[PDB]
Amino acid sequence: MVEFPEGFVWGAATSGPQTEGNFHKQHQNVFDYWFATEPEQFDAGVGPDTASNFYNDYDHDLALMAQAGVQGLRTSIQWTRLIDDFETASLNADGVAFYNHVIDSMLAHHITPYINLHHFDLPVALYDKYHGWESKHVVELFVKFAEQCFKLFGDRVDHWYTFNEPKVVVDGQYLYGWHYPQVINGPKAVQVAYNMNLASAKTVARFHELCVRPEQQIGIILNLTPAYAASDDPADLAAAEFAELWSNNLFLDPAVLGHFPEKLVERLTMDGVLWDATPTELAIIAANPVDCLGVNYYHPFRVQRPDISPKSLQPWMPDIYFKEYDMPGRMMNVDRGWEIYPQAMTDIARNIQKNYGNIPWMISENGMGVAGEERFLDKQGVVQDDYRIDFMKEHLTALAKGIAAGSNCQGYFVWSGIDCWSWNHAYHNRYGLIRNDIHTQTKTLKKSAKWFAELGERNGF
Amino acid sequence: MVEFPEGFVWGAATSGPQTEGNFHKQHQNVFDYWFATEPEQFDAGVGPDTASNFYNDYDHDLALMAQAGVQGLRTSIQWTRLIDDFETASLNADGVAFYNHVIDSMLAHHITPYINLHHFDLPVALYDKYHGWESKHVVELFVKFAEQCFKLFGDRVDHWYTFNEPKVVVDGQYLYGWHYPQVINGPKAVQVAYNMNLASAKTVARFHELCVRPEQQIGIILNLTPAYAASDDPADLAAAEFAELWSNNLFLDPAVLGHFPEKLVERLTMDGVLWDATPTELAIIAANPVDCLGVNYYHPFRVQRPDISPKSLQPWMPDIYFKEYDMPGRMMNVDRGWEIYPQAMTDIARNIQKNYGNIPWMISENGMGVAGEERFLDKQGVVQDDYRIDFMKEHLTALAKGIAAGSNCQGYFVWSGIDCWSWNHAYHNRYGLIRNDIHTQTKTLKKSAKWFAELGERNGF
Repeated sequence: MVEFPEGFVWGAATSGPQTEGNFHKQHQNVFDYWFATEPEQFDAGVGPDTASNFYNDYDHDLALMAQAGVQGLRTSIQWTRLIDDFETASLNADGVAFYNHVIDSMLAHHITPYINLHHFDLPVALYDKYHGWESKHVVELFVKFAEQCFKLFGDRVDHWYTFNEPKVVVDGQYLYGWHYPQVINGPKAVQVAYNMNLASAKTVARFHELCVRPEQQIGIILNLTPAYAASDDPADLAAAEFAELWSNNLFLDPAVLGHFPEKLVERLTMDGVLWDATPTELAIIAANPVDCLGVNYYHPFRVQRPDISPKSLQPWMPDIYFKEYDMPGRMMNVDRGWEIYPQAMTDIARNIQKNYGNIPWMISENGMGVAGEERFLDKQGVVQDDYRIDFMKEHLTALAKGIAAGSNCQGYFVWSGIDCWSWNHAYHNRYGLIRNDIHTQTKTLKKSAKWFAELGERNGF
Repeated sequence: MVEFPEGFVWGAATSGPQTEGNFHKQHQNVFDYWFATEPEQFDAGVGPDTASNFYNDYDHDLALMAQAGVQGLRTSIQWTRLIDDFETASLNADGVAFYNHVIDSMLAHHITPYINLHHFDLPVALYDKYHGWESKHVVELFVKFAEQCFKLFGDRVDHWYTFNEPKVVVDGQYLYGWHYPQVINGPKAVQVAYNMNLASAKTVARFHELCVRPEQQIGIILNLTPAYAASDDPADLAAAEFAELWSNNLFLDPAVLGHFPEKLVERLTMDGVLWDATPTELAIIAANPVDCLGVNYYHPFRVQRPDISPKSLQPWMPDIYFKEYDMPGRMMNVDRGWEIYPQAMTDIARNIQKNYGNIPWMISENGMGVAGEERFLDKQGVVQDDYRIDFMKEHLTALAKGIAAGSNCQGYFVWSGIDCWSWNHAYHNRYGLIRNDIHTQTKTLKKSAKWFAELGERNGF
């Protein structure tokens, strides 16, 4: 009744830092150091030190995912686990063997590997010495690590991503306190946004110098939630105009089009907060767009005019141009605080089709978190997460309309395969097709797991 | 008519245990303990205790070798002579002065030193306390002894080798009974082959930190005799392949390529006998391959299908995959029991050139042993060893063919310069350019010594 293109990929998504645990990891990333120093900042005091025990139990974990119908799995390689000395990108022998072990086990369980290079997990030592992503030297070090990933694992990994949602690194580390180091500074964030766009682009270049076969593609994962205007009031339309440029075009355009959006750069220049770029850097950015796009979507985003004029003297922030709006009558995931709006899936698909060349793209994240799922265990200990199935049906229906209108979407990756550790929220909200009892690290398919396996065999529902 | 590159090194090869005698040596190596304890295992009851008296006679001995055209002399430093306390690698003063004397005296007689670190001479104490090369602790203590050699003697030694033929130690000590302790255990022999390769690479690493000059080079001496198939029957072809991997690639590949042959480790894994390795160790082996390769060759090896299935119930041995074969019509060194086949010289050169990056290499051993050279003394007491001149001619002619085809061969070292003590065979067979009457320790050049001096002058023959 809803069916999908032949060859469509049914996947699941996570990341290294949210699954592995820190067993025998050489370097701390900012979240590791944050938890070691301020454990009260994490839900129920659970941090990343064990997470979902993937370091020790990867083989049986992937077998569970294979059962739940994961045809492709996307996760991340931790910089802080792979590299011995960051300056040289010398290899940690034990970390190299681990990722070999999980990739080979992925193939052995007939799971296609999708490898992201960075998922919010900057080595804290690089923040201490260079202030992290504010440093173009740190940009270069990232490329030397990416290069090592390609040479070690390129031989059996076809699908790569430079970054998961660099905007969340910019907002998290430099705007809103979400990530350690918790710096609050607009100008710095603007430079970090630039620097990560540049790092992503030099990585693609390096990747294209090292990639052999034509099946080898590299992309970027962005959240493409539209910024819907609260109303037709011109001030509200101007707020959406800027929120769209800042939250989506700031990364979409350089990655796909090769350039930053000109109206944004004009805005940042007038405000005196534009990044330091060089023409050589902008040229690399123009000449190495991504091969494909990963799109994350969970909940829509709406914007009205700001309470006060952006000319008011206040520290510069992108927020001086737009304020979040709560639509009366909205549909709500009440416990999570998120509006439900599958139509954005269709809007996103149209935007890519109309304005971004209909570049090959996938939904690389889509899912629904619920707290206390033990309340829905059946007799045999299987979570009855019909709500999670309803959520996928609604969004997959919206997706299919976008595809039917001609959008070049080639897969759908659920967040998440197994319940995983969600930064400071930890395991408050569960998203997986598979439950993790984190006290014993015992994992069990949910009802959605079976429905998703069946979805892949029918290629529809 | 047969001509050699400009700069070709014409040398001779021995070892410390085969020449020095045990005068004032602090520790027993395994052969020392074996003879003191079962002299009846030794030809004519002759052990290592006097050998060719090189401890006492080194200066005149080297005068004689210079007369024979020895341009470079390869020999070894004995672990059991140099080191006081093995755990510390503290120094025995007499031993330190002894090797300083011989190195200074090589230089004074215009003989280039080529110092090997290990020639079958494990300290018996280290076998009793740790079971020798089975112990990774013994591996580290060897690195300490190597370190001492490099600091004490590296100011006037440019050319070093880690080991002479680890395979003979594996075979002798752990598979076939040739060396005390005469263990006969397949799986231990596998662990020992690994451990010794690991000791070599850790030594190369330690050497490249303590080497200054650019002409200081460290290599390893292997026997690269090809494993010729008895026939083109697929079973015989299969026996030769494993024979090749086991006898040659087991050491040639980690030493030069930085890794063990995939098909061999696949076989050892399947058979349940693979060594215990760590990722960190494997990385040390991958990062520290040799600068040079010393190549020993004496006589060919031919191989046929084993008589019974390798799946038969029997203790694991490499030999379950191959049986030696005698070819009808072979050219024989009848008394010694060895086939003569100089074409193998060309075959080794081709293999190094084609599959091992044409790494700098030398024939580090080639020669012919003959018993009862008294029968061939001329009226002035000079061995008329024309058979040894012929043997060298045939093998140099084949070597020249390998060089002309483009193989990076840089020297030819005769085994031996002076008749030396050949383990359990003691002095039964003589290899020298120079005779030793071992009763009086009186040395006398043979005819082949004169030929060898002309050879070095013409740079050919």
